[PDB]
Amino acid sequence: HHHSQDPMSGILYINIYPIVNYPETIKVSAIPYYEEFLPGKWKKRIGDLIYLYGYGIENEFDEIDNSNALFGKIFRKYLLDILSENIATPWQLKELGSTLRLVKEITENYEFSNIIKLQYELIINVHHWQNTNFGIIVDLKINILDRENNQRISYTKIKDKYGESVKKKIWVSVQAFHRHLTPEGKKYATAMRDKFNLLTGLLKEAFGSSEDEKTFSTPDGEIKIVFKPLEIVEVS
Amino acid sequence: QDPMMEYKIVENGLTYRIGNGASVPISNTGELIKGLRNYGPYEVPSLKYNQIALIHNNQFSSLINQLKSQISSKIDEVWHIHNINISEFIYDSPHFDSIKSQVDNAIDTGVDGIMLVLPEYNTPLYYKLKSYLINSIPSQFMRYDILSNRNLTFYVDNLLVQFVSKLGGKPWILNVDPEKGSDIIIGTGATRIDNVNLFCFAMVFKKDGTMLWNEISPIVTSSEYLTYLKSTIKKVVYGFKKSNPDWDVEKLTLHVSGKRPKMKDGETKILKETVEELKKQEMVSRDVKYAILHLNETHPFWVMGDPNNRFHPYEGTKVKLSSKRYLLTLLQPYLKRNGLEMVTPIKPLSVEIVSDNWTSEEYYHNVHEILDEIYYLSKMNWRGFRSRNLPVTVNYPKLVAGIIANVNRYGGYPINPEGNRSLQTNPWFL
DNA sequence: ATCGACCAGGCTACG
DNA sequence: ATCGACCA
Ligand SMILES: [Mg+2]
Repeated sequence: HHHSQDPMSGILYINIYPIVNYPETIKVSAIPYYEEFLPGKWKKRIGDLIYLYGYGIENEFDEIDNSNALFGKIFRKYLLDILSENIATPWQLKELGSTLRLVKEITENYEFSNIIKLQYELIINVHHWQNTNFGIIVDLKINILDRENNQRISYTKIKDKYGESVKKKIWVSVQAFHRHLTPEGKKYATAMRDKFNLLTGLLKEAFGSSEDEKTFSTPDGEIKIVFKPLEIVEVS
Repeated sequence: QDPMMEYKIVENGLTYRIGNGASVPISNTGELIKGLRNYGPYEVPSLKYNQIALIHNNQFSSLINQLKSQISSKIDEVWHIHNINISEFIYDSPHFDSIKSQVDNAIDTGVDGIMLVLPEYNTPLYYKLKSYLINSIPSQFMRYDILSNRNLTFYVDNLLVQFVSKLGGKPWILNVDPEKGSDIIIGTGATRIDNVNLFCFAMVFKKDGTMLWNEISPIVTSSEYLTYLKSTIKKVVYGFKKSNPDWDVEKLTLHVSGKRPKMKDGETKILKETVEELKKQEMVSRDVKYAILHLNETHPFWVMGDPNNRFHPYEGTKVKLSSKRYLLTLLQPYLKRNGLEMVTPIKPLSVEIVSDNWTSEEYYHNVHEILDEIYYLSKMNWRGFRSRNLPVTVNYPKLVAGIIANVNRYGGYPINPEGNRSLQTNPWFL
């Protein structure tokens, strides 16, 4: 496998979580593009070739390494496909393509939680730097849903349907659950640090990891994700 | 050189130039207001009539007298605009026809600008009135219902920054080394206003932050994007060049922004064609060195910094995401008198270099010169005293887009921009 | 926009 | 519209 050593006081942190171990060679097998093709797991269109990988491999295949430029093009999608088979409850898959999206209903108490539904949404991409360095970029959105409808409701229509008072408190609650503001709607001293702890916490829960690292399984080999934000150093 | 997923900080010391040869530090509103009131703005606007019209529906209102009071004193004491009188025009009813009558009545008396008060938050009425005034006279709008529970002292002195700029004045400019940076920076691109329609913009800036010329395309569909993007950019350079014939542009930078059709390869093609055509036409130097950058405030990245800086990175931090993409920290928690402020988490700006005609030896040196310049331009904002988490080359087009999209959505007057010189050289969008 | 802003000294506001 | 932010 590939081991990423020290991937990257005056230290900065970014919402990129490194895959320090991954298979240095993967099985890939290409077929000509056809216009009826529709995107899905274990295949990726590149130009007029359709590359199959992972569980899409069956009999006839080539083996390509991290030195080939094709490795990063495929491993960026093949990574997300693997992570999509490793979602832990109560998180559910919402969308999978070039981006992986997971959702959970927020069950912590908040006023007006009998009419307005709230759901963390982890937005997961893959970052590819150096030539052999990969990591998952995770962002966090919060979706506001009318519980009657399970359907998205904007800040405008909540005031219309339920009153301005309701909307105000729902906004403050979303900012509190984002850790952008206090539950009392006030700016505080550790907002950015608490936001990063929330990302790291929701990410470790979404993929059923109790610990700093966790290993996932691919047909080519095992990947290992370190659930600590990447460090950025000042240049020498 | 330039190691990746490391960070370098812009060398600090950037200052404003406020007039009487005086320089105040950035990120210090108290020093700037003290300096303005001792030395004036960088350029007091020269006015025709020395007369400002205030239009409202509140006859003999005390708050209107306090407002007119704060305006009159601060326009003289902070901005050094002397001997200004404020004539009041009362409109009988809060509808467009009634208000337009008083507007037109104010134009006929001879005024340099119109300060209009409206009762509530009426988006269609506001934009129908704003689009009308934009085509006629510098204007500044206010809401009566909100200035009731505001401290009118902060409300007015912040409000006057953009109004002085609309009258042609120059509150402050950046102090920049003349040996570094671009001769002009062109903020260009397009913004979707509907699901199907959009408009192109291009805005020419000096490296000191001042806007020299600006054009917008007519509202078109995405199939016409690249054509009007090229035409819009060429017309802004035409206007820039005819108003600056003595300026040989030898280094040029394009700041491309806006939610626009996803045609990156085609867009780069057309943009490089435009520079080559401008070279042929002698609008820029025949050997101009240029670069095309993509600036996006929307992206999934967050950067956490020093616990002594609200866990935020410092101003001017340049994180290298990959070989040609960077994250720039434009804004940070700022020292006030009794300590550091509390902030909601601040997102950096994504910067991607898409094209250049530099040699390999000067590449990394030039990249960090225009990255520094992007941070510098994020300190130019005449919309108020508080800083904007955007470079001016992206902030001002966004302000233009907000007016264009809403006027088109709610039925206001067409801007007719190419014909009017004032609209091309004044920040009517503030 | 859900909220409050900016000077040195010191009428702790205003400038 | 005081301004300052901010999914796609
Ligand atoms: Mg304005």
